[PDB]
Amino acid sequence: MKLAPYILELLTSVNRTNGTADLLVPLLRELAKGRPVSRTTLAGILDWPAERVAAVLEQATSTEYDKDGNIIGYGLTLRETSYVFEIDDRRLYAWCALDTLIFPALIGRTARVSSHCAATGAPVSLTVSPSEIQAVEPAGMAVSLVLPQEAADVRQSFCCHVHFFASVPTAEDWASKHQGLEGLAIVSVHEAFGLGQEFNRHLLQTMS
Ligand SMILES: [Br-]
Repeated sequence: MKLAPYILELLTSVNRTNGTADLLVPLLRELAKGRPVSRTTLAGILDWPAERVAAVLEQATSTEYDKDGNIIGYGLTLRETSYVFEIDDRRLYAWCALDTLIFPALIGRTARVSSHCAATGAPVSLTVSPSEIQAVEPAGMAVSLVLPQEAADVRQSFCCHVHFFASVPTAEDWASKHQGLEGLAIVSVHEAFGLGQEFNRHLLQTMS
């Protein structure tokens, strides 16, 4: 399918205020270590003052913190979701299914991703590396996408409706009982991975 509208809304969702895109990759890399991330650690990596880190995170109202005030979630999260994202010996999570396909290239690590089919509950798993996917179980795994025309922030709609499914037919049957739901589309996990690659290409071009 034509993916430009999906890429565009994802990119528009991240380039909110200066620095969000600039802080995103180092933050994802730190969260991938599986422990809460301090503002000061981020500040050191970016060579920013910590108050500037706080100012950019202040814009990202959906950022998750723990009881210590340290960062535990931004796309990749330490709090349990339906999308398990394992790096090394550390079990992390993601906010939506497409996130799990995007983050490996950004963090530069291979992840073992698992979930359950949103329509049937069947376990699904795959290995996602920066450049390819493998061990796609079951092989016909699908992903749902939405295109809220128009939300500035696609986070809420994707959290709600961007899942893994055991197959394209199962996903399309699920999608059929979402009559009227805006820009709802089903793709294979291969097509979704391609979307993420193209998103990542654009995102990374916008960094210095
Ligand atoms: Br288009």
